[PDB]
Amino acid sequence: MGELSWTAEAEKMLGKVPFFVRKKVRKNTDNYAREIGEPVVTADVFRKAKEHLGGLEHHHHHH
Repeated sequence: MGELSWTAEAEKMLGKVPFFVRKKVRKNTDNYAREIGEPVVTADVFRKAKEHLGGLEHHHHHH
């Protein structure tokens, strides 16, 4: 047991990512959340991680 807690919110976004690059993101976020001090990777954490690694997507209006 050396993995963080992953929520359906974060995984729902990760499920939109091809299986061969899922590990690239998931492992990176695992290290990211630990770095910031978050045991549970949520949608917010994944969001911050994504922006940190490369948040080039533009969808600021979700509502």
